[PDB]
Amino acid sequence: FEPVTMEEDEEVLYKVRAKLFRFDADAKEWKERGTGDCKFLKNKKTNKVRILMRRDKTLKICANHIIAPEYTLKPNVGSDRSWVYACTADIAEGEAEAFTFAIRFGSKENADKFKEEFEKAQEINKK
Amino acid sequence: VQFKLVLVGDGGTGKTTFVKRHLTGEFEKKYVATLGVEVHPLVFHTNRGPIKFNVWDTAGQEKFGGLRDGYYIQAQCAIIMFDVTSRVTYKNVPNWHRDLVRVCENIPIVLCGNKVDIKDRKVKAKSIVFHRKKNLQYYDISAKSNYNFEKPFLWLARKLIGDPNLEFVAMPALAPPEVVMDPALAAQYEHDLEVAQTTALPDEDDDL
Amino acid sequence: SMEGILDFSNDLDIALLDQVVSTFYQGSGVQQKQAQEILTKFQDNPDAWQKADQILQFSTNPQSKFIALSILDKLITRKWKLLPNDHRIGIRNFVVGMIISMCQDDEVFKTQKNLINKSDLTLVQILKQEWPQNWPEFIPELIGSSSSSVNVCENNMIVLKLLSEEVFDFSAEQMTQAKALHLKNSMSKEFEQIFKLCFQVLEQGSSSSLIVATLESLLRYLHWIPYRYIYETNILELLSTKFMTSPDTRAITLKCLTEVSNLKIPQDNDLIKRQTVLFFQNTLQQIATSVMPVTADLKATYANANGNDQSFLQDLAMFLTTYLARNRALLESDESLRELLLNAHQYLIQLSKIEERELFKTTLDYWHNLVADLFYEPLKKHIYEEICSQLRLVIIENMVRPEEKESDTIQLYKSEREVLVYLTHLNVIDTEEIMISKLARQIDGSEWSWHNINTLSWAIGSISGTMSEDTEKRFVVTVIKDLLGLCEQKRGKDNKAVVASDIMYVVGQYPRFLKAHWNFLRTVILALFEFMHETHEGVQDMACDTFIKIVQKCKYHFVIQQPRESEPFIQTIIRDIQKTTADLQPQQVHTFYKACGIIISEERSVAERNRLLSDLMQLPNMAWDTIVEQSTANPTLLLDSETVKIIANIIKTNVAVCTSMGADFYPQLGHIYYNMLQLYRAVSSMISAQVAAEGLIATKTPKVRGLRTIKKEILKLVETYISKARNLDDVVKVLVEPLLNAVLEDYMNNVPDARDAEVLNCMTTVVEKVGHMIPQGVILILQSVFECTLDMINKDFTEYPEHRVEFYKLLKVINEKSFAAFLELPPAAFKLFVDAICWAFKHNNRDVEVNGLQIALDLVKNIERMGNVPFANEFHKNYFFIFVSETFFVLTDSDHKSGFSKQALLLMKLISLVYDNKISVPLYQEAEVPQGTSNQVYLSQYLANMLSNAFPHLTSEQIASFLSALTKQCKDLVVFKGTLRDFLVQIKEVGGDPTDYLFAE
Amino acid sequence: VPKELMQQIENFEKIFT
Ligand SMILES: Nc1nc2c(ncn2[C@@H]2O[C@H](COP(=O)(O)OP(=O)(O)NP(=O)(O)O)[C@@H](O)[C@H]2O)c(=O)[nH]1
Ligand SMILES: [Mg+2]
Repeated sequence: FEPVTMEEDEEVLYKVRAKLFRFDADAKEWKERGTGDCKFLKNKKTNKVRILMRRDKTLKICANHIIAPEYTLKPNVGSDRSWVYACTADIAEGEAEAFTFAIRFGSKENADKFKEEFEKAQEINKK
Repeated sequence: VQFKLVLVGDGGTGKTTFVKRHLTGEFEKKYVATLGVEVHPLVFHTNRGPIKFNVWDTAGQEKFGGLRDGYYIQAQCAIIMFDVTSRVTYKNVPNWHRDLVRVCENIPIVLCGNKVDIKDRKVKAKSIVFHRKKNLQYYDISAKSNYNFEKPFLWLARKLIGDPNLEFVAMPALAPPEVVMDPALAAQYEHDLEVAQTTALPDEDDDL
Repeated sequence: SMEGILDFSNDLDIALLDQVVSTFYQGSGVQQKQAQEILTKFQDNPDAWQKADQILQFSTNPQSKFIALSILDKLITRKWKLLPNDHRIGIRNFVVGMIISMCQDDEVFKTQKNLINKSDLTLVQILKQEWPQNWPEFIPELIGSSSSSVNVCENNMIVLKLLSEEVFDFSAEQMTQAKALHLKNSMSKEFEQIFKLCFQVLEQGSSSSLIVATLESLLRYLHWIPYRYIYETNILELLSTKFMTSPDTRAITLKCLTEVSNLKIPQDNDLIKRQTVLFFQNTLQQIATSVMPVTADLKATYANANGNDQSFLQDLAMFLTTYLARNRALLESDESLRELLLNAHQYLIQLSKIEERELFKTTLDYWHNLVADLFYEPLKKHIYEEICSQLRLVIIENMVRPEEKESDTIQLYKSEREVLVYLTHLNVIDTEEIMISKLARQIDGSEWSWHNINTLSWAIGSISGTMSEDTEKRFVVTVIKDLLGLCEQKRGKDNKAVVASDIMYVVGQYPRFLKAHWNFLRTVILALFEFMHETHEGVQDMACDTFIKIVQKCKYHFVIQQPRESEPFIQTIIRDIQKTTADLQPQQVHTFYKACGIIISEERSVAERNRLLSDLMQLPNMAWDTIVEQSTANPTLLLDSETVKIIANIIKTNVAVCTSMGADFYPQLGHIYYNMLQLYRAVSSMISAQVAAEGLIATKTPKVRGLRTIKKEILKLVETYISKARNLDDVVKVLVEPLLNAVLEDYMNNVPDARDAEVLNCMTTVVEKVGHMIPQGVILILQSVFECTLDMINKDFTEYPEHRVEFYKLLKVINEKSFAAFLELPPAAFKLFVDAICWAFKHNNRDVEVNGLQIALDLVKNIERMGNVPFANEFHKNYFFIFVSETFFVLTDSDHKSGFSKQALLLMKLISLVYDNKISVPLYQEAEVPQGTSNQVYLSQYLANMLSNAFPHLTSEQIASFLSALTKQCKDLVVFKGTLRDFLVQIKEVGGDPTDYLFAE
Repeated sequence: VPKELMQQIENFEKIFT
């Protein structure tokens, strides 16, 4: 009787909920870019780690860049649960563009843990 | 695959803020009244391919109305917006609907009650019934808390495409490029970084 | 280059216009944005209407003609009567001719529907100006031209639809009362002729587009025409049979029959009753034979969303619910109508299974109407036994989450609970059986799921209080017994967490059961205490919400000594409170302490209640004592974020307990009060010292935000107690004086960005409760907050929004409870007080605007109560016309329509003072008016000049007639308001009829 | 109160143990 994404080659090292901001320098103002899951993805064919962050519901990319060993996470004056750092090539919105990002988390613990994983991944990419 | 979407409603109801959230993810706190209309392409990725909305964000204030119903010509879908903290904006929904369906006689229309994040709600759920006899979809939404902020476009996509099982799907994430510092821009990025650090992040009390 | 059309010295280049238009509608980006700004400027040229006859004749672009008609529309609705009479006749003639020639060209009539509809609406605007007084033959000629062409006949149905809409459906806001009545009477007079045409087209016509357009006009007619046009003709038969078979006419016909179900009908004539039965009988018949049988799966059909199925099913629900809510009694007695009655409800059952939130609410509203009637009306419920049995299942299976944040889910749950409570009373046995059966299929896995177990548990919890205590007891036992076995049956903390929560929700809903079974109630609480150690997401938050929910209902059983117990259970809770709450978050610990305060307040022995209070607060009081010792020793400790957080959590614990205990909290408040205010001062100094050393950005830092939290919780604690205190002597003689010394000067002498708006809120409560007892204290409040807060908020409407709101709440309560404080203000400060009230008028913010209007109204009454004294006489001389003119300004500026009612009330009160001679001195200066002129004459003179300069396009006669009616009606708020609305219409146009203001007469 | 309920609910606290 006869019967009737593009991140699959990667590996999730870290996942955390966070809100992402970009600095509008010409307006001296932080502007939100997306709220959702922030992930560190290790490529199996290069061992290179990237940040991939998607907005909830729409799942549109709001962050997509390598965790470069050169980047440096800095505190924000008004937050004990955020990090600020400059990004020289993010491809969430088309061509590679430079941004001054800020990422905030639900607790100071997620913020410190993020910086921990963020640094582990930096050494991974240094090779 | 692009559909014209007209967005109408009283001034201050959040139409432009709603679109901005979908375009950039930002939340604009300032009320800068739209002058006439503002057109913005908006693309969503679905299991039926990408769908494009040419959003015509119109002005709600009469003194900034511009071409008024002239903006509705050849629209294929629409959103009517009101503010659940302002009864007058709901009292005027039948007026916006009248002017709309006189130009667009058979299009899918969503009625949106914005700003449900505000505790002191004035247009209670039980009072919102205008959509029943007019066959409008209704959604409580908040452009600030993102409550149901995707439902109006998901519903419209399903009507315009004719597929009740259409879903938003995750756009593909290309491999990001490798970085190389430019020593001729080091002091340039550490300048903008200092300004960014000493500028407080907004809404530091939000759960996220 | 596109900006050439904006030069009127030259002839308009139609080809250039059509290019700008196409660039706007079909272009993109910058070119579209530029063209848009050009078209807006072209359309708003006050002379652009003169070039409309050219565009409509020589343009080949429909969008350009549409814009041309928009330009004409503005002209007709706002400046028609200002034209020479030759342009009025001309514009009329070439709008009529344009429509005629568009209908005769079948190709244009088919492909330019948008431009033809726009032309019909434009014609309708002319009719509102010119018909019937200056166009008596319009309707006769319309009826004549209809027979010469199907296209023109179809289009005349569109013209009549739009006319009926503009006259009856949308005239209330857009016309004066007199003008609306004139047109309503004009259409009523000539409708006999209109209906004849409409009925002949429906009976004879075959063009479907003509039929549909005629039925769409009929839909509008049914809003206002008398019922005799519907019941004394054959039109009901046509609608309910002929037009229900064609899918083209079906949608509109159903909407028409829905409105027919709302007609004003005599409820005593038997033939009419039969006619109302008959068209329902025909409609249900056509649905069963032409659309789908009553067995059809409408849930599946709606989900498929083919064609217009979703709209049709929505319209059917509206028709069935509307008719049945009004007329189902007509079907309940005659046995030959029973099948029809039940088939109609069976359709509603099938409609109620559709997955569509808003449609479910429409049918749920009807079910409420039905089951409520069966609950009270004798001999009715047996008819619907089978319907009700199916409904019990529909509601149990579609039960939504109770609050146990979505405000659309909370309203729907309460609606569902109401209907299911009624359905349970109507047959308790059937409801119990369905729920137990549904629970069996949760245990055999055939319907097991997280959604299905939650839905069933919510349904079980919702009918609490409907069964007998004996049945409830048997029922609760079976459910809990079965749910507990279902918990063991599962593995994984995720599964066991879902079932655990449901079990606790159910028990939390049946307090009558818990109160009668102490040993059970006790064991329940102990389980919660152990659930407060489970770190799994959601368990702890559940355990705590259930605990306080049970306490609010069963508190008495925790404060007494139960049989076989050596102590009231509250003591056992307090002894192990550190252990119980050891793994909880601060928010959850405070809920716990709040729940204990609820119990403690049930103890009416003062001595035992205060002991329990002291024991409950033992932990936070010892931490408090420890900090007050070392915090003063080294004030830098308060920069340690750990100490700051500890302090804030101690205060929040006092707030939580004070929320439950209110007046009974006083003993605990006195334990910490004096040292708490010292802490308030020390914290204040650090915030100030931090801003001095770091700048304003310090206020954003976590250190300062934590220090301000301390201050805010201290104010919230004092606010919470005072608002509930029963001993106001102690409030005044103990609390107020240290409080004001601690907060007022600190608020006044901080920079704007460091002032806490909570200070204002706290002072509002102080004034509210003991304002009458501290006149000097109130004066001190004004001196410290009034001017420095006003200067924060009188530069725009956006900055310092919280200070803005609390500021006017404070002035409002001061104006109510201690008006003397304003009498002490120096004249310059009282002038700022008046300025601040009017400033509130001009806010779009509703929180501010409403209070500003109330303060103004209350101030006028306070002044009036003073009688004929110098301060009241000076107030009127200085500020009467300021309030009159400022009130008029927001009434007429079109940006404050949300406050119309209260503006009208304030204006009526102001006008009535002068016309009741309640102002003793002349409101004019010795110079500007003859000796002895009444304030009435001067008021009408002032207002006549004010409105003439503010609205110079009004005639002196309009202003005079408006004011004459307004002042005559200043004792009748509804008529007063109607006259103001009439004025708001007239100022939007030129040539308003001054006799419109005699409508009330 | 039915005495078998107790036996089952007293084990309720140890559901997470
Ligand atoms: N609390 C809250 N505020 C909102 C929300 N959406 C918009 N707003 C705010 O409401 C104000 C008006 O925003 P806006 O988008 O310009 O409304 P609009 O309908 O485009 N006005 P116009 O028709 O005159 O252009 C803004 O301050 C905005 O931050 C919301 O969802 N919640
Ligand atoms: Mg806008």
